Amino acid sequence: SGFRKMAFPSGKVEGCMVQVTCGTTTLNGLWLDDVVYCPRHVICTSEDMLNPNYEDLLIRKSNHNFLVQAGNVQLRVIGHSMQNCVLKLKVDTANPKTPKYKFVRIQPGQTFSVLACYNGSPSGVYQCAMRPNFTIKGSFLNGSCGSVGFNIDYDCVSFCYMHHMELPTGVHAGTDLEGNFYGPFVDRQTAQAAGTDTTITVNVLAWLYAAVINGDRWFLNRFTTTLNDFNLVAMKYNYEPLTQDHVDILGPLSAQTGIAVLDMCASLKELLQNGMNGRTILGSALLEDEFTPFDVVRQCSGVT
Amino acid sequence: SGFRKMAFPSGKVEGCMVQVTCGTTTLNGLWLDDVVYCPRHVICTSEDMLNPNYEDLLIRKSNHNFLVQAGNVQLRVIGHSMQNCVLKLKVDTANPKTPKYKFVRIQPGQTFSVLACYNGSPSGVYQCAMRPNFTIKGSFLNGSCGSVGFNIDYDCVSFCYMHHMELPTGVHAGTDLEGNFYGPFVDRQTAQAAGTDTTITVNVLAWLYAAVINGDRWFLNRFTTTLNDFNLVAMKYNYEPLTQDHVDILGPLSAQTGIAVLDMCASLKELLQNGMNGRTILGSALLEDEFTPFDVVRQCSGVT
Ligand SMILES: O=C(Cc1cccc(Cl)c1)Nn1nnc2ccccc21
Ligand SMILES: O=C(Cc1cccc(Cl)c1)Nn1nnc2ccccc21
Repeated sequence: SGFRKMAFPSGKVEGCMVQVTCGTTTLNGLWLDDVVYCPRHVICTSEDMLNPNYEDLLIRKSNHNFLVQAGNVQLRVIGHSMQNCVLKLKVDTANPKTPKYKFVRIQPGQTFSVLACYNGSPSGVYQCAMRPNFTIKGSFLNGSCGSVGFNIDYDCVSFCYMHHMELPTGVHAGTDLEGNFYGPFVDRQTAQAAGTDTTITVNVLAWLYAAVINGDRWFLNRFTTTLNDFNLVAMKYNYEPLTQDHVDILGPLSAQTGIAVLDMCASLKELLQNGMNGRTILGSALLEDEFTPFDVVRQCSGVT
Repeated sequence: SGFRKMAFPSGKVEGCMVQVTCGTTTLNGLWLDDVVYCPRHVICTSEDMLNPNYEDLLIRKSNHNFLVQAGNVQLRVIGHSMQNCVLKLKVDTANPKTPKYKFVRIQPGQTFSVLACYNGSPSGVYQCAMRPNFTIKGSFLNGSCGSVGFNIDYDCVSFCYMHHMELPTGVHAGTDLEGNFYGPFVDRQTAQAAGTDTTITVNVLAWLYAAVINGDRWFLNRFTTTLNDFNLVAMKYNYEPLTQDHVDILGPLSAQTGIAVLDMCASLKELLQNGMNGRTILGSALLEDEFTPFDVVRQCSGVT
């Protein structure tokens, strides 16, 4: 028993972290096979960041301007290209520590581990969710750009995020590994609106199921509800509408606890309308939404 | 900016995890140099667990009964000994992935990362604290015994915990790497009292400093207090007494924020006496105590 914000073991990803430098700028890169991936803003100076023409800036750069260092070894850059907001630096040596990997564009509401890095060196690992408004609430300092988010399935690392920027609002934004930003963000120093975020309803239900599995059952009531009645409450409290697809994803948790999804919804409705009354659920005094139903099943079944 | 429960990069420890089997029982072991460390209850059957005489049970076991497997390779056991509550299995092969390491007995209130494992395979990593009552609030399932807790300093892994058991109360208990239990716990299937836990005051103050560094300042008031007046409030709310040593450990955070420690205490006193009024601090609706002042400095400075 017990329920924590658990991240994936980071070893497979730590062996991929490199340092990329272009002139004055130093950030993290991801070395997979003979390609080093990093945010394209590595080629900018602070003056360029206000409104960069990346095609023009990249043209004034040659292979020898990109310093790629893997620990102590300097990698030789034999090619460079821009794919959307990432730079792809072809190097002459394949990473001997390249694990089985995939590049995936995660859906909003899904979770992933972040390996925060500085100067190509890992500092820490934490679990977070892609918010419905395509931002992430991570922990990043200057130098962290190029740190990646990933999931692990058996021995396959699915890279899903690369960190690009922190907006003046404190939100964190970045791209998939093909350089496409999640959300409406652009890699330029301009004020950017993130847009209204919502609570991931299916994730809060999954966490309520984790609470039931872990002995916290105070919030369980003698009531039930319908999807339409529940969604009226969800709309009022800026929660995502619960669909039959979400009910189906919750199936394993419903089967494990013997508590119908709509009965769990009724508990959530009373929790939204009355609050927690100063009580806690899994050590928290607020409804947690950064655990997917898969995260709960994995944590409560022991998937290695 | 941003503040998360960050764990250490786990790679160095993942390369040490092995599977130890003795008859029916399979748990995790830690392979460092030519020694595999694991909980001694690996030699027990369910009947033995009620009241085991470990010396007697270990006598009916020979080197060939301990099956140590590192991934796919079977390790050859050339020696066995019991050191307190751990079994030390001498093997004929030194772990080629042994990092620079130390065995340390952590103090209550300190934090460490846990790499949860099943069958010698890592599943996840999370940060937790050694509670003042020497229990940990982790996330463990059956098979997790032998999973370790550690801290990393530059390239040196300081192993501080090995998981042994979950008590009927849901608490998690274990030993340092010399087999000495943290707390009053014994490795036998008997009901055991954990004893009253307290909130780690110096950790809550460190987290209040993290909140100030990260823009959450609503809780800052026009008041100050003394150590004696604050400790009267701490005693009432089952908080550890704050000492001048704790004030000194908070020095870097006081210098970084320009907020005197006793001024931060006054905010904490009003927070304890009035609650949060439904508001949040760093995404939490309760006072967090599982971040040390060192954790805050590290997370807010980028120590890799
Ligand atoms: O924000 C930037 C640089 C930047 C500026 C303007 C546009 C772009 Cl694409 C990138 N770096 N980052 N990323 N996370 C950070 C956390 C703290 C301090 C700096 C941080
Ligand atoms: O508690 C035991 C076995 C045991 C029983 C009696 C005494 C001793 Cl020393 C050890 N294993 N563990 N450890 N964490 C667990 C979480 C869930 C299920 C089982 C778990």
